[PDB]
Amino acid sequence: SSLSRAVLDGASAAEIEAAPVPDTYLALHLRAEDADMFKGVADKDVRKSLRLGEVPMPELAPDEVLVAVMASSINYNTVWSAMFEPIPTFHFLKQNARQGGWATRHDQPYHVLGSDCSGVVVRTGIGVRRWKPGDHVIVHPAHVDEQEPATHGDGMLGTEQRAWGFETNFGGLAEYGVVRASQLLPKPAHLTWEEAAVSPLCAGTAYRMLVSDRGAQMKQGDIVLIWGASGGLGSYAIQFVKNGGGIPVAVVSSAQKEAAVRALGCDLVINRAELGPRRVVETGRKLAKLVVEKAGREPDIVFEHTGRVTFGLSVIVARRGGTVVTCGSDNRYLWMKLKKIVGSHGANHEEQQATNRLFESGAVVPAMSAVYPLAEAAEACRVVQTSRQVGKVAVLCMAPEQGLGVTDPDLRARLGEDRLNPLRGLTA
Amino acid sequence: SSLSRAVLDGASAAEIEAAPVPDTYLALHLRAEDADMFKGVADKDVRKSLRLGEVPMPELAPDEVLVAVMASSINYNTVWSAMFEPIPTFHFLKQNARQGGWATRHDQPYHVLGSDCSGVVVRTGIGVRRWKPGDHVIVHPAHVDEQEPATHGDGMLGTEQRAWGFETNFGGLAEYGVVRASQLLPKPAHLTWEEAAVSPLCAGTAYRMLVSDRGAQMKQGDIVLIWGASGGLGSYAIQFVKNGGGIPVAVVSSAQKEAAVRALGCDLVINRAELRRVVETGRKLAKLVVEKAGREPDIVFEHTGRVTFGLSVIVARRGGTVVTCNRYLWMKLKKIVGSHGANHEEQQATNRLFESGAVVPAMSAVYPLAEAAEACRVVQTSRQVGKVAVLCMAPEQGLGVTDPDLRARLGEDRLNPLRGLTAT
Amino acid sequence: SSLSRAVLDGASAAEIEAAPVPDTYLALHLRAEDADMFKGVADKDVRKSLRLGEVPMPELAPDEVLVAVMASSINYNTVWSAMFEPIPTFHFLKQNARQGGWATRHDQPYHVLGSDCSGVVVRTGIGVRRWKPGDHVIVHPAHVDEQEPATHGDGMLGTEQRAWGFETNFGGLAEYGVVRASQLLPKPAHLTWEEAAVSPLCAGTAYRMLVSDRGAQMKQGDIVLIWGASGGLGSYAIQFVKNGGGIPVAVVSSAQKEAAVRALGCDLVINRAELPRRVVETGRKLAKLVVEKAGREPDIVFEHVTFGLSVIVARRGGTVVTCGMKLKKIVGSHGANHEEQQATNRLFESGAVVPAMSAVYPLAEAAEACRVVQTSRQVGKVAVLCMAPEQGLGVTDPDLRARLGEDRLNPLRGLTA
Amino acid sequence: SSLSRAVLDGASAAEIEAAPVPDTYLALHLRAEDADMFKGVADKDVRKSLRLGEVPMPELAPDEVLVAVMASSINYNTVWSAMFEPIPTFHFLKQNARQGGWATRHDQPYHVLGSDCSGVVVRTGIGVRRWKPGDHVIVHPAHVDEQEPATHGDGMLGTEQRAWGFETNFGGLAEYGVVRASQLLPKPAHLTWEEAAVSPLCAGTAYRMLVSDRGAQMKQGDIVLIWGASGGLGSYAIQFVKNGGGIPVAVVSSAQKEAAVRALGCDLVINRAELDPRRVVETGRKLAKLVVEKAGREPDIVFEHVTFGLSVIVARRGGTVVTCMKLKKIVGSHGANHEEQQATNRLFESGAVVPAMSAVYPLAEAAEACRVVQTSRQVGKVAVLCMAPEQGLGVTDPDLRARLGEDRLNPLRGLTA
Repeated sequence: SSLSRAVLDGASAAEIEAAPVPDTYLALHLRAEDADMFKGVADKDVRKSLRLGEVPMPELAPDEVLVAVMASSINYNTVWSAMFEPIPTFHFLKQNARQGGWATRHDQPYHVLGSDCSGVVVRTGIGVRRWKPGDHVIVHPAHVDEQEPATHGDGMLGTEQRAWGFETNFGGLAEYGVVRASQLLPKPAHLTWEEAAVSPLCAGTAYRMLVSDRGAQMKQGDIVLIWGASGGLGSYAIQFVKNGGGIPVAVVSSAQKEAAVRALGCDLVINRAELGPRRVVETGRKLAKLVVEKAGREPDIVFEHTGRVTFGLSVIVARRGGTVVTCGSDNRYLWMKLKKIVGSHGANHEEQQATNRLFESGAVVPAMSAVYPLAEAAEACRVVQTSRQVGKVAVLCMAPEQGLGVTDPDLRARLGEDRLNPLRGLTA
Repeated sequence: SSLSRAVLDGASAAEIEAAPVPDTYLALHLRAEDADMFKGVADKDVRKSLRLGEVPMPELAPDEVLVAVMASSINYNTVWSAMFEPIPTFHFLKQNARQGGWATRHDQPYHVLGSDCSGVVVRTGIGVRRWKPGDHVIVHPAHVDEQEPATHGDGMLGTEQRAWGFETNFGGLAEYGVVRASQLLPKPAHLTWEEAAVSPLCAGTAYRMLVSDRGAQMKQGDIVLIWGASGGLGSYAIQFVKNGGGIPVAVVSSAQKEAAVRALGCDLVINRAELRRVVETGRKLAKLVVEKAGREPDIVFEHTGRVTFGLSVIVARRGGTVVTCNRYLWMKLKKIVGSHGANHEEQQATNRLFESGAVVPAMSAVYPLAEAAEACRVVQTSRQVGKVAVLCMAPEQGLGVTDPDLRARLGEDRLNPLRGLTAT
Repeated sequence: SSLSRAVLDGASAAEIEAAPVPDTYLALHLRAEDADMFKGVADKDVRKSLRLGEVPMPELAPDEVLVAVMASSINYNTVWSAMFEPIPTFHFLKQNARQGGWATRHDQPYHVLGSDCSGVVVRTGIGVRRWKPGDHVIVHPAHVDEQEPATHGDGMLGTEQRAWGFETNFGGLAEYGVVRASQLLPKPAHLTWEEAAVSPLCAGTAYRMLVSDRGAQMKQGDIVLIWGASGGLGSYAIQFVKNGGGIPVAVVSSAQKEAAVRALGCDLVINRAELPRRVVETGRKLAKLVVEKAGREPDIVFEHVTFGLSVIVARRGGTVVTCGMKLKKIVGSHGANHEEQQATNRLFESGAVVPAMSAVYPLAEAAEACRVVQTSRQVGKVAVLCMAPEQGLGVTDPDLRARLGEDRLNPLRGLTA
Repeated sequence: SSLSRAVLDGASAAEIEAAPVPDTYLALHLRAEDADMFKGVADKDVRKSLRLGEVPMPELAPDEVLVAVMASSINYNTVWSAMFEPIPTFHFLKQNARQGGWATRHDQPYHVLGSDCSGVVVRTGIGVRRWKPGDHVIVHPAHVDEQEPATHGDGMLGTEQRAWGFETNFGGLAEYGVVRASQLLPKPAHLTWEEAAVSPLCAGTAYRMLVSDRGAQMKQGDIVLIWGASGGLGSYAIQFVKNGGGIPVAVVSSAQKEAAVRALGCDLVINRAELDPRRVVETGRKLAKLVVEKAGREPDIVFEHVTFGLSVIVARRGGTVVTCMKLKKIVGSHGANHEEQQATNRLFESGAVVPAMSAVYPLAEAAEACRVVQTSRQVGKVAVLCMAPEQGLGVTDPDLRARLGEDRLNPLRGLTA
């Protein structure tokens, strides 16, 4: 449209405001009618359920912003949606909508996915403060109710707290996204669109788990065991740990995954191939011995995110008074050794600003390893579904090519293209 | 008006949104042209500056609520405003307005005062969730920007956090108030308008200071020394300390103030009349706390900012906390927490304690809006105990009880321990 | 001994100091050679393994205190010890002794049990400050190494932290106990010997779990779900929740257990009988009932089989404290450090909290006391008389006791499960 | 003596144990008779009060350790003591002794000073665990009562907590020191005696104030304003801030002091020089503007040790002032507990933080070193050799020392103010 052409030309705010908002737009989405299609199936191929096509543009609520999405990224919640697992997302959309008012727009026969993105503001509701058409933004997933009392103690704790594009519609894997003003932050000027896009969900989550006072809250000198360290979450967890003056010990399962974590500066590396009932107890003793060997003590904090076997082990190997922080699901390993387990996901608007400030300074860098065009977004989802990636897989949306969107080139030069892209061209 | 009549009659939501909003309303307020009137004056008599008259009704922003105010209260920020101290509130209003957009409405030649209240919702902006016309509400004063990151970590810490009716316009000492929806909580059903109205600010403030994890965070068994315990803050502080299993020790400056403090179940009472001089007075105070309570205080609760603040620092136990709004600091490893107000989360927690009757209102007097200036003066001259309420649109006392069975179970006497009490 | 008589007649400091220390003392104990006696045995009857007899008086270490034990209590760890489950305690004693030095003494062919007690100091080591013979004390179980850096941030967190009479020898189910000076607090004067001895382990455990900043850290207004509320841990938990202005909700499995919990001031009560993939559904019905009774989902779930249920029912951002896409916390805890035990002791001293004592046996009958706990026939706490010849002794503040009331102090007298 | 000869030549544990303890030792000390000597004197030259001479060797308490001191350092409390200001330390030594028992030894007509040190264990009390003659230690100043409940929640918070060599006798500025075993940590092997000795007091202090959960507790990204950045505290403050991913902003008052701070990796620097309580508000205004220009926002933590009022003003809403308007926290702190000291020691052991040593004096010239600190001529820390006859000794892991490099470990060598 004239609007996308104006955004891509980087036109003035008055030009953007003058260009008309189109009636529909191109979006990676699911269809309600397909919710049951994988009923019998062992391998729920994500490419079978995913559609790319025109969906209707919704009316903007007063506290919402319409964002022309330049790039987005694949997340695991995207893979789960497309699998319809473990409950199809249309159930979440109906729940959302039972609130009434503006929330009823979320209940549609279609669901636009995508929980991250970078882009350009094109419209704001009349209750939106500061943001204007033309502004470069990042969007993080915490879609919350600022009227709820719990939100004012912790953005993540509200009963209405939702993940954008997973439990809400109008997500990022599209030409346009609809978001609350409290999901928006200024784009780090020195990054490309795709670079900026891959961070908010994964880096924010890791930040909450590790740095923030609402998580493990590490300190310099802590030893941190990081499971699945070469993936999206582990890639930022390694970086926050080094930056904080901690000592990361990564667990990987392959030569290539080992190479990825070394690229992020994790030199203490354990290969899962030594080992991974009574065998869980034993394996834990093996693991604990290796951490002491490599780092000097048992870990102070264990970081885990599969929710599989690694969770039980985490509890075993954490030091007495240690903390396990987790995402995804012998009593004496808990109470006898006085340990703590912190269940965490996402991050509130304050934490995401803190995470952003760390990218704005270059203290932390994006974990982008691959870029797919929006026309190939289904295959990028499959690649994440089959664990063929290290770090993050970005998707160009409205951006017609890679390398666009840098508005502080001098800074980018100072920091270094390669420093900024440690995982470029790497896979699993 | 037909709107006020509809509200006062207990009409349906339909009836309320059918009744037109008036273009002016009656409000206790200050005039910009008067900000210099106490230049040179010793007694800055609030009755000289405070005006009661009609003021233009503003347009409602998307996230705002027009509240028909039933009852309000006098707070010390109200007194300070009327004194144009320490800076005229008009400087805060112009700073507010520099944000632009909807904030420009706050910069007027008039300032409608009032920082808490109870009332009935009459209009809501198109971005307001859940609230509807006819809903019984309380308003607390945390007027904050929900778009700011810091707000989602602690409502009080945003750059744009303001005290309603002090750093914003359209406060509660008026027939109507304009509030952000994140200032609203359901009214406790068993309370009258005036009872409900006296708490949010002072009780909220003490909650954050004493109970919340953002303040001193008392535990059962803590000894808490409470300066100026008979006033608005201390009345609620005594309640939170007892409710949580703590041991309150009150400081008062008269027999009638002692009576008020005893009325709230504080039985350990110290009179000021018992007293480099500061260092000596401090050791005297610490001796008395050990006599009465068994150890030095764990937390000291301070709020005049006068001599009590140096003393607090002295008498707090090693590793202790002074909450307020040289070797005694670092050698004894003490903590000072500066605080005021309360965020929307703390205010809800405070509301739930009033809702179950675990704590009760500290209302001691009630004035009609026609006499609100004299009520302000009573507070300025410290002739009150607890809280002074102001009836706004409520035409008499005792209205607004919508849970009479609960009220009767708690005891109307139990709900009003400070009834009829004064400081003189 | 002339020592036991002097203590009982309430003699002087000098008189206790003049009376010699016998070379053996009477003690409830296990034998290392018995460790295998229950092999292939389903009911591990503790009456079969518990011995009552003479054991020799060990040498006193510099930082230790010899306590003439007036009363003790039964705790879960005594039962487990007497079953030799899951590992015999003789393995623990041996691990202790490996330190060398003074720890060597713990490695014995016998094991004197007992983790709480009350009594009278009779000897102090040359490195012990303040305490002198004649002093009335309670003893709590935290036997810690004050040389470890960890101990100086949190007494429970040292690698050498051990439970007295479980992982150490010379426990409190005997006429005397040897403790480290940092296990000692003054006895609440208004209480009898048996009343004071029931609390330290269980009330300190609950204090850390609920009150302390090292646990879930309740505030007034919190809804706290308490599993197994009529037992020893649960009896103090209810009391701390109520005293801190919280709202307790108790789960019980019988009508007499509901009786014990209501005696302690818990008016919101849930029977375990009101009620794979069925864990989630059972979660939903438990959560519905808590909202029905208390008004909201619980802020804290106090757990000690039901761990997974506790995780389901806690609110978003809630806490599950346990002793054996959500935002929940789980805190594993046992014991209490010396600081938390002193804070606990002060709540008993003011009468804000009362002992959970329900029954009393002489030391002659402690194996039966141990069986009662083993078979879950108690509510609250079972006391054992050690050197005290009768109940009712050791009150040294009569006017406070009359004021608080013997009744109020004994809400669980004679009750059973 | 033959003991000191054995220590210096590297004799075995049993050889140390066998060489007798001398009756007197050489110590830097104050005399009680001199306590009025500066009446009406403005410049209380510490070189007039300080004596170096033989003093009697005390009896060793069961929980104590005798240390042959290889090196020590000057601290502000040493200066203050030698000035008898504001109160003669002899008044602390009497208050201490008032506890009785083993504390009586502290009340003497002399007072040996020195609050940190490194050296070699020579004797242990019968209650001391693990340590052996021959072991290389550092000593930190937290002299604490391990029996008091508070110690077990936080080592610094007990009523009996004292500064070694300042509120206790038998300090580090002598050939021997007497310490509690709870003051000892293993010596970082790659360091010299003198390098290891300068850190424990100041580095532990800054650790508590900034890294620990008992102080300001910085996170990566925090902007920290550091007043008087070039001194002993500020030198370690800068290091911890950088190592924790924080952004330090140093305030210095001369170009030489600016040189010291940049040698420690602080790139953001403000000169004091740049300019009623309305004047402190105005000075606050310009300060805050300078921090925003250099760092990007107002400071999250102000590290303060005249400037207190300014620190309160410049802190952000919700910010912290840590010290040794409407929503701010002020944390008073000094020292570090035994746990914080070990965490501090661990960052030295890895090379993450380096000693802040700027100069070395022999014990013979220690009064001169004290005058240097009294007159603020120093940057960082001044070390004193005690039993070590020369510099460069005491490294026992020279491979790590080579990896890290002598210059990296000594960024402030040869510098002054």
